[PDB]
Amino acid sequence: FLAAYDQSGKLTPHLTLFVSFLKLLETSKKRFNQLTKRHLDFYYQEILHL
Amino acid sequence: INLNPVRVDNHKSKILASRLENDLKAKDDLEPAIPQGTFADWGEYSSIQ
Repeated sequence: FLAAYDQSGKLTPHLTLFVSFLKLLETSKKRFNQLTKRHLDFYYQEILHL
Repeated sequence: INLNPVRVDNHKSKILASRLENDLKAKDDLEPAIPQGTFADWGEYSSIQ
């Protein structure tokens, strides 16, 4: 479905908003998933002072 | 020249006693600091309505 309507111009407006919202959220996923690295660096550099 | 036994003992005592003072001071400073934060319900959410 998602492939078929990508850049077709053919979705009903209530789905157009919902999908466009879900696409905007991908930038939040990118920031959120960097927490595991920030956590590790904090422990080795600020707690253990290495 | 003649040396007095009493005068020498005092100098020797002072020189060595000051070493004990440092060994004692060394017993307190045994650990590094750790940064401390706050706490505030980071998940609080208000409706977009």
